[PDB]
Amino acid sequence: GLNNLGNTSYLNSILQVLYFCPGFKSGVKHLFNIISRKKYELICSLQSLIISVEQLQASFLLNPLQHDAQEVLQCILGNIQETCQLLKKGFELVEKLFQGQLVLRTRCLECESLTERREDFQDISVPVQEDMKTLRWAISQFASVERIVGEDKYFCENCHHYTEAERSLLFDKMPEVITIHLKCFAASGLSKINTPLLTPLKLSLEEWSTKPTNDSYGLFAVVMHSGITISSGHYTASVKVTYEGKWLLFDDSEVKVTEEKDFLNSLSPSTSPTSTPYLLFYKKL
Amino acid sequence: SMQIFVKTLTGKTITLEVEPSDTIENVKAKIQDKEGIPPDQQRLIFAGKQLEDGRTLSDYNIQKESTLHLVLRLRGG
Amino acid sequence: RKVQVSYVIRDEVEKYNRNGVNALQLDPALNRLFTAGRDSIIRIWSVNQHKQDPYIASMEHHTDWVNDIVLCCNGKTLISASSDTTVKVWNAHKGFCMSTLRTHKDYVKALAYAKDKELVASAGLDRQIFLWDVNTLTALTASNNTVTTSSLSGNKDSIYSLAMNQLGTIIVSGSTEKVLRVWDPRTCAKLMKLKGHTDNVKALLLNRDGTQCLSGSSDGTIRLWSLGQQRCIATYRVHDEGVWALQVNDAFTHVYSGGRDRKIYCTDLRNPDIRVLICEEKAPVLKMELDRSADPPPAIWVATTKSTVNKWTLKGIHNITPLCTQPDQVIKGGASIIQCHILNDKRHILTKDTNNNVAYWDVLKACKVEDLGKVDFEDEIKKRFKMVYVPNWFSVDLKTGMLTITLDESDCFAAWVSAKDAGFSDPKLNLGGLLLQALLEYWPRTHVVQKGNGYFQVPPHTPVIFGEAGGRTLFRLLCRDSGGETESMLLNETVPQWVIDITVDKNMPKFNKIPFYLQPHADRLSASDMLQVRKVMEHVYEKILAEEKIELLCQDQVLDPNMDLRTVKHFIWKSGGDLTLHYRQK
Amino acid sequence: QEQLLQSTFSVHYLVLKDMCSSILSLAQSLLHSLDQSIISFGSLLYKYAFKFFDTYCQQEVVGALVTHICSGNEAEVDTALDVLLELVVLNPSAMMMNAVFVKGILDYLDNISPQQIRKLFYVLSTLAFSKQNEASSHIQDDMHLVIRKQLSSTVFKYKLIGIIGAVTMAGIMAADRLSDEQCTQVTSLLQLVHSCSEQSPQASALYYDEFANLIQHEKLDPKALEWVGHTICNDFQDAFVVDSCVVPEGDFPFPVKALYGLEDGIAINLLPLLFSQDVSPLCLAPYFRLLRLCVERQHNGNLEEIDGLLDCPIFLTDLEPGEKLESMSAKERSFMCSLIFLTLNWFREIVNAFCQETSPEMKGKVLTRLKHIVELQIILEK
Ligand SMILES: Cc1cnc(-c2ccccc2C(C)C)nc1NCc1ccc(-n2ccnn2)cc1
Ligand SMILES: [Zn+2]
Repeated sequence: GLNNLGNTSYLNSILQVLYFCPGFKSGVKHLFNIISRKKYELICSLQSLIISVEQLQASFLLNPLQHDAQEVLQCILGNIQETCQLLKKGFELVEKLFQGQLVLRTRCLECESLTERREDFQDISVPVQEDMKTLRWAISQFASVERIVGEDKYFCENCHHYTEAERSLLFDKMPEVITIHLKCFAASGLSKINTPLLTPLKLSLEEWSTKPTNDSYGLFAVVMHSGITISSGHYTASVKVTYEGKWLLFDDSEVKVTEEKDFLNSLSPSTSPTSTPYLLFYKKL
Repeated sequence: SMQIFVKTLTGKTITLEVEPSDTIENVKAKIQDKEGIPPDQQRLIFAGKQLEDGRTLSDYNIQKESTLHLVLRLRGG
Repeated sequence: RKVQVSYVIRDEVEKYNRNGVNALQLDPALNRLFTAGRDSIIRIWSVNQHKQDPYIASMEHHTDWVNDIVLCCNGKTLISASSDTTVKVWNAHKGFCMSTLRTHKDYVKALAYAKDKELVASAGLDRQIFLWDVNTLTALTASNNTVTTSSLSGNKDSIYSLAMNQLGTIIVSGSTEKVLRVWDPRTCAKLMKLKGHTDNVKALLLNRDGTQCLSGSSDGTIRLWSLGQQRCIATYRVHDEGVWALQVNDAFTHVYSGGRDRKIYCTDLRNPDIRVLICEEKAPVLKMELDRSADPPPAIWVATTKSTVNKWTLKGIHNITPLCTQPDQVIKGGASIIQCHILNDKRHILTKDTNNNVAYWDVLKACKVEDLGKVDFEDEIKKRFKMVYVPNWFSVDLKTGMLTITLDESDCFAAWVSAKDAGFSDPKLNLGGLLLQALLEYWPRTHVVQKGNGYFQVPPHTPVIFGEAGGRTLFRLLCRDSGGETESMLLNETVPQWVIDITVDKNMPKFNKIPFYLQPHADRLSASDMLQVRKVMEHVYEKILAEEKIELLCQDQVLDPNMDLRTVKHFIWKSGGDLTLHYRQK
Repeated sequence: QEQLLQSTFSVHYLVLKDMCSSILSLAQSLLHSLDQSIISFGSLLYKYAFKFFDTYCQQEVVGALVTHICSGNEAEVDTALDVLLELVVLNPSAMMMNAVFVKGILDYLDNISPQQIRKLFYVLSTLAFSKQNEASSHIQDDMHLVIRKQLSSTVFKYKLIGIIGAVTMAGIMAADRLSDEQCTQVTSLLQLVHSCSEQSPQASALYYDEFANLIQHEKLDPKALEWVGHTICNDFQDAFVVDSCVVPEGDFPFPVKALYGLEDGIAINLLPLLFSQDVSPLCLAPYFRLLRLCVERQHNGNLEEIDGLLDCPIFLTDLEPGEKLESMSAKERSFMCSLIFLTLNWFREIVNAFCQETSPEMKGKVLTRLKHIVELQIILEK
């Protein structure tokens, strides 16, 4: 009777991850109560689904088109944010959980003058192949110093000229949840890169931080995509319970529990997994 | 009028010359000229928000040295 | 690529630099100084103190920043490198360009010279280093214009500095690799890869025998290298900020350095403890030139980002408080246009320069209208505000510190303006078409005889430049030189079709239309952009004297009858849909 | 002729390689003709271009074939599918790199006949399971995902396509040349189709037909045949076969009796199921064909397990018209006509099952069943 779950596996994977995000359902019920006595449907529908899963999870413990997954998560978090800002006119669930701040630094190679931009971010989009690699290499391709030359020269306002420049990104403010959007797709013509990175269970972002910080991050949810093309496929999610310490493999209508070591080996690019990781979620320790 | 940055699929940064009045379809046409990716396949993320078709760069407060992020859709279901 | 037409609004003679100076060359025989300016002009100066006007000549053939110049062949030949991706050979005694080398694909930044072999190397941002023989280049003719190119290879990033020794047996390259690569120019073979710098290198030196190398980098350190041992034998941390210029004496024992920190030092190489602060400049130091007439050098010439070139005496270095406070000799410089605003008529520009003077310019006539002085630039923009909209038809770049106006096929003819709105006494006029005919007025191919567009004339000395969009300069000439024999053949080859249609074929560009549907205030129509409201008023009058009985409104605002729909759509409409006008009885 | 064409490509593929697009344009045009001789030559011009040219001209060959299948002409589609199957067999390695373009045909199944859908799933499945390298594992699981969502699609047309493809793939996975993990994968897929086709009777009938035709015309693994026999024999017995000791009960407006028996016994529960439709009885014949083929393969042509279904009675009413044909209502006559067809179809499939026996008393039972078919068919005319 639950063969229709697979038709919305993009939304199911996002909801499965959001369910186990520390404090997400704690914050949603707080907003639901506020909207309850105010008398918006997205918060109410979210609470009903969270209650429904709680009934299902308790029973499990006691009596044993096609859409992008990241895009759906973007719409859900964006709509939650707008409702929170409307409640202003607590209410910072999206800002505290998923929203951080980047400092983008440009250095002209002629005058050596520094210019900076401040931009918010909810996820970190990193490449998976250059054009065996690890996640640190991907963030280095994202945040380390890159030189823009040739057809991509920087226009310096100090020199009033097109000059070569160095661009570097730094993490100023860190959210509780770090989302890694993996560009497991390339262009010539669009194709899917089936070779994943070496995903680590521990992530330290001090290498690209404005200040030296001892805050480490631990992986707790992976959203994978199965298919040989980017136009269609299937989404699965593997979350971590914090049964605690085991990974839940949500596959349409079935749930599988595995050890942390077993799941890590399944993520190895050497074995050539069929499920290509697409979103990595890290929580602050 | 102003120059913005786009981080492409490989993480390499390119530059675009845009007006504050350009629509999102104009930026995507410029990105296709430099990257060869069809505009209907392009997703542009600025400051954690996806740029919606029909709006302009001034709607999103996109200024000089602002960085967009280019991704595609990994459809599933 | 698509060919663009650009021109510079300037005076016939630009005596002083209008931007910074990138390179310096000193001629000891004639006592002449060469300055490679950021305004794309090389100038010759007399370093004699008797002359109250040191200006001699201007060497104007480049179209972008001139990055390096070397004086070779006993001061008879000058080799120049520039941001327009060209290397050019000059007659330094007369001051005209003889030939242009187009082997580079990006900005050319560095030039190396070997006096004994008369060998010159050119390196740039395309990671290419090319070797040239000056005598072969100087002996080039129109018939014999072929040269065999010998290029060094192995550099994985853009070169910012280059060096050769006197004997022409060692060449060193500095780049953003943070390492130094050494070749043998005779055999074009790699020798070594010096490492230790942690940033880009912009200054390189070598001794006569070519076994010791001096390098300065953006990390703020000067490193002395030994080519025999392939190692850094000494490191000097003298400047607070990056090091951009280096100079050494004939004994190769004292190094003169300057950079972004604006301070110039004389450091003893055998022991770095003896450090003398020569001066503190008013701008970051780009290049320095030593006066090698006597030992020790009496003075040093300094080029900065400012348009002024100063000489500082070195009397008493070997005999913190700076050694000098005021420069001995000063070469005056002009002002650079740093800010630009195009007025609503798309014909006049207000500019602000480095002296805070505000000037009023006429793009169509390619001349300055009036000087305003130290007036507030933003207030002057509001003071000259007009209630009119003209489509954009030109682009402005201030890379050389001067007004360069660029005309591209996409929007060159997008601005149609009635003669009454302009200052010409109403026939309907295209500003882009009129300007192109004035720029190519002297071209015989445009004569059918009448000369030009018949309304205005750009100054005859206006430099007209043809180039590819984001590419190379196809052809450069003055406005008055189009009638020459050699220029006419070059114009036939380079002038693109979209300019031929208007200047030669005398065709008329398109007439753009806006569709607007009238609705009675409580039927789609398309017309010319310069159609006045009065014409729409009278059209309704026949549908139902016309001005007095009918009033038109848009977005709940009354419309000026003398105003046109182009202005209406841009200013009052404030919407993404088709223009809507409402007709109501007065 | 083919040998002349084969010799041309074999010894002069150096010169021909520089103009593969010219050859392919000629080949594509030749396939649009109406003569089999010209059509066969154009197919060979595709096959030889794929074999003797480089990687780029090979992708053009596959891309040209994909356009032929998505064209609309019946003859063009079947011929291009024949070339695709040939290219997979000769060069599976080169076709594994072109699987993305071959998979793209699944988006245009609306203009493809069910016969060509089965062939398209055959070339896709035989390509995915041709090798066991890591490249094949990606398409193997990708084909599984496409079918798992056609089976679960809301459209009935796509659900039937999923049944065809899943049975087609299961035949190639279970094809005898198989480890336990391979045997449980084909078992898992079959359970998925059986579960997804339970709701609709016509969709269920298609599953029984497709899976029976697979067993009859293909040789599967011995272990795979073991599981299918046990589940089909048990389910069919629990679905239709009932004990004759228990008399029928219900509100039937006609007397219910055991009819057409031969010579403590089992009987076919048919009339109550059809009246309850006012396992579906409409799938009684295709399901029994599946059961019979399963028992034959397990026991190597032996049918001692299902010997009781030949002589078992059938729960039927007094189907002889007792001068009440005019008085019969419109609903009753429609139910009466459907009653005859299902009983006739059941009798016809029994004759199919036991027509290969040798026992003299067995043959007389088959003859009696054949006589019943003739008698029932005459009664159907009334
Ligand atoms: C079959 C299934 C598929 N999706 C989800 C699900 C989960 C989170 C959020 C949203 C969803 C759905 C509604 C999209 N839940 C499922 N089943 C319930 C369940 C829950 C928890 C466990 N579990 C084991 C150990 N700790 N908790 C085991 C079973
Ligand atoms: Zn700069």
